[PDB]
Amino acid sequence: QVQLVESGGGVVQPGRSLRLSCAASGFTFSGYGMHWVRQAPGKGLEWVALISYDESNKYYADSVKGRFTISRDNSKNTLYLQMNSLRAEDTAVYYCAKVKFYDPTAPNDYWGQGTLVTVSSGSASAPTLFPLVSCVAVGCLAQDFLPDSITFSWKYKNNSDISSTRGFPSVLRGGKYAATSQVLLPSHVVCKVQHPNGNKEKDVPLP
Amino acid sequence: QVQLVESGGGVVQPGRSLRLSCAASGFTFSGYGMHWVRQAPGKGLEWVALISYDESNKYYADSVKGRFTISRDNSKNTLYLQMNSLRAEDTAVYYCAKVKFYDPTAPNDYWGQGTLVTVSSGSASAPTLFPLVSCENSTVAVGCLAQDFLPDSITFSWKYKNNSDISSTRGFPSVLRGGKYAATSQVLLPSNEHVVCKVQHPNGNKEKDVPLP
Amino acid sequence: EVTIKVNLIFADGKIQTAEFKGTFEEATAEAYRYADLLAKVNGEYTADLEDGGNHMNIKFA
Amino acid sequence: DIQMTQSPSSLSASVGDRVTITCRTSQSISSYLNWYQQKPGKAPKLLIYAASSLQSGVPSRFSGSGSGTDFTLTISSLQPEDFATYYCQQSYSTPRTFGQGTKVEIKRTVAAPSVFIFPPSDEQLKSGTASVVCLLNNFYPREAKVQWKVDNALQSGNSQESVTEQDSKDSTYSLSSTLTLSKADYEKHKVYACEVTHQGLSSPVTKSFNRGEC
Amino acid sequence: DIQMTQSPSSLSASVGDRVTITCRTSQSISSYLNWYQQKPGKAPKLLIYAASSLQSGVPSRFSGSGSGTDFTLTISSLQPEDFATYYCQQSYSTPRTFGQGTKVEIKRTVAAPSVFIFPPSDEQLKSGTASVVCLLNNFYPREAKVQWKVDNALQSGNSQESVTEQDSKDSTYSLSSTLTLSKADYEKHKVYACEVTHQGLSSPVTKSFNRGEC
Repeated sequence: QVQLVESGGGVVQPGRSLRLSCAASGFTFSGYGMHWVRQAPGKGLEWVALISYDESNKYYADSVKGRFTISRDNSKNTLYLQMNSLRAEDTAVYYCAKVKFYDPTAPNDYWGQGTLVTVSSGSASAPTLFPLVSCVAVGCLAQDFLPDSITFSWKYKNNSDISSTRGFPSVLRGGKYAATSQVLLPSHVVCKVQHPNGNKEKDVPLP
Repeated sequence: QVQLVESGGGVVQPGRSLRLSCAASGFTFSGYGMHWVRQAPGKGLEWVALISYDESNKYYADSVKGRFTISRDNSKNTLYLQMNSLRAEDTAVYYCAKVKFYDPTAPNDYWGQGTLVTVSSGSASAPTLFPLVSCENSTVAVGCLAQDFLPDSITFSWKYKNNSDISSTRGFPSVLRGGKYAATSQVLLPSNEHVVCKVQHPNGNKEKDVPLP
Repeated sequence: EVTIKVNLIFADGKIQTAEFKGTFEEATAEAYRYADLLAKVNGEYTADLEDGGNHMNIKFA
Repeated sequence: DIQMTQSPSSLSASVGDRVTITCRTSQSISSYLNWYQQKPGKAPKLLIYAASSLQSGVPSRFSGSGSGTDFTLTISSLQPEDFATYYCQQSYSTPRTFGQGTKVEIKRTVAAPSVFIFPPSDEQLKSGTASVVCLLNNFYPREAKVQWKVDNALQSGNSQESVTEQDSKDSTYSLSSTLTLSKADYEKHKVYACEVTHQGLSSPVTKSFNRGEC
Repeated sequence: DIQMTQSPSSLSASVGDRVTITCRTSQSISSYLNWYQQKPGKAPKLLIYAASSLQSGVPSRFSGSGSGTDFTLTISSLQPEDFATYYCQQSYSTPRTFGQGTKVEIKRTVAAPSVFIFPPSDEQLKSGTASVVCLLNNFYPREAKVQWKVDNALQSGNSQESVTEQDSKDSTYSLSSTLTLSKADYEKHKVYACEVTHQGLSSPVTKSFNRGEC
């Protein structure tokens, strides 16, 4: 019943700092060495660092070495990662993992779902919706939002679901994010999006 | 002007002996390691033996260790290979190549043209030609079958009656059939009774007339 | 960096698609080392080039 | 820093086939190699460690082999849930390094894209910017190319696109391309065209719309 | 003993193509691997040594890489004069071992063979042996199949094929198969046939004759 809850992510400016948290439950935290692994939008996995059970040891990937410091508090069963001199290349999802057993070679048997660390010159903000109509397929454009954590959902005028929901990943432009969702219908509807910095809905007309 | 010229090859009786020679020129033969490398007809390259500049070191491939001996007379800038207890497996074009450097790991920067060795119990003989007219139930296609010759080193040429060279031949690799070699050659022509087939061979050149409609 | 498109053309009808990334020659080489593993149970193979060399077909027999 | 070369980058197979993902290390690592499987927007899961020992709850169709510098992950027979991305990792010495990963996709048959073009909404045209969207629906394989033309003018460095993940039903892909520009440049042209290319197309498909014509 | 393994055995490429061939070893040879080029009837030619050093008078498009157990040879752009066989060689220790080779041939459009059959000549008959010849002229690829049938009876173990190297003018191939029998045996049958299967042919082609009727 192992669980690891990473928290502490959010939009941050280049140069500033952030501390990440990861709660552990379902095992004797104190006895196992923890790790940090991250993953940038659309990229592979990258080892961040690790710390043994008594903090006796720590190690880091040359990418964050010097800039990152890992720590733990067995008393309150939680893992910590301090991030200084944040860069854009730090924009990624951060995961914490335990080691299966008592050894340096141990594999990372259980991972959490991570926290999103977004490093940007802009302030976190909600999206501004715009309609997509022809000159049958209608669409919705989510403009300038940050961080990249948006969700689309459609509804008819008789407020209930719109089945043909199709969604494409976000594109990064000008420090901000933009995304579109398409709804296909057989030969107005209401577009709706969710974002940690404010939810919003729009009305897309039918030709 | 680095040049290696092998020689001494020919048709020889299985179980007997043969000595090859490689006359070097164009570099200081005295200081380099020399290699013998063979190639069995149709197959890849096979390393045979090597000898150090001062003759202190000799090395052979397992397949020849015990029967093949390698030596050199720096005085004559000539590489040698004494072949004893010849095996049919030993049939091939024999090459000599020097090493690029004074170091045992250097590649072989120069190879000779090769000397053909034919270990066969048969005797060196010329070929017998046979016409090949196409039959059956684009344009015409005649041919020429040459066979029972040894060693395998023949050349195909085709001329008209007005002795005008015909260049539309192909070039088929010889084949081993009955202790000897056989081979075909064909020509394709558009729209005089016959053309002439001609073959070149070390033991006698032969000619032949091939019919057309 | 480049991507090498490879059609893994098995004898028994199936065609598997693979992509190798890296320097042209590092990917191409990795491509062959791969086909060399498959041949260990797929049989010797042969290759032909398409798309100037960025695409290669590896047919097994 | 022990170099990890995981290959292939991506592989397309069909339910039932045998899949082989290899991982090569720069220097020996004995047997300390681990395999992880990850799915869209999800935390990875440990599959095999010690090069061959399986993690509890993992189907025997997953095996491991290898020692030293070469390893192999083998899926005896590909199952629907097996479609994902796989990563190798050595844990012999710090720093721990991961492979670049192998994406195992569901091979289906060729399928041409349905294209649509959208004029920038007027409500947006007041905000200064004007993005022209062109969507390409359910196509396969993934390789597709969109080329924008303003008054027959090829466009560069002003278009962005996004590709969806393989659809759960028809194992096809979709693509959204946006030609972002300004009412400063937008209002100074008439013909806005979207040119699509795909293995399913014999010649490039086009969708356009002359401004102020709808 | 060091076993050399080149890849691929043969490759079909077009002029101006980017070619990279392989060569691996059982044990480490450090950097002492060498490459040679060989054309029909000519001796081998050194191209690269120590894994990446160009011999003098060797175009710059040729390149080398590798160390230990894996190596590569690269040709930035295939030139008409680069079609041949390339052998990798180990010089790290005796026995000095070579690789099987990699034959690089000219890729081109598929061409079907035009078949022909030849009955044995008269004087060849008088000498007791009868040899039938079948000829597939100018085809591509090289993969081809000849089925010999004497009175509709499939033959086996009594025929020998023979193929030219690609042609300098049209990059095609030509093959010749010779069924061999005794006059005694040749005169106990009537219909001599030759069935040719090729990619360029929609359906296997058969060419035959009737003993004596030529």
